[PDB]
Amino acid sequence: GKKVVARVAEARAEDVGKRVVRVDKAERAKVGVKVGDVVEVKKV
Amino acid sequence: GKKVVARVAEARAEDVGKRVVRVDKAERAKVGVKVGDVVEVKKV
Repeated sequence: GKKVVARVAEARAEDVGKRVVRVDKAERAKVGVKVGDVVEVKKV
Repeated sequence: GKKVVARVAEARAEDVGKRVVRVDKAERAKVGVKVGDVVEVKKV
């Protein structure tokens, strides 16, 4: 299966309407990431 | 390693300033996802 290498970012005003995966504070604590960290996005 | 189960969403105006992973059209084609699809986010 293919996957996307990406970085946690702070959504910008120009990002409205664009496709994103939201990662809230609790989810970030679980994964152990802060803004700027590299993550992998995989299709389920 | 822990991972987050999430869904591709359309960023809202209230999402500005919040942490997201941006997935553009090309990236979505690679992963094979559309808005509404379940994905897994893993820390690298």
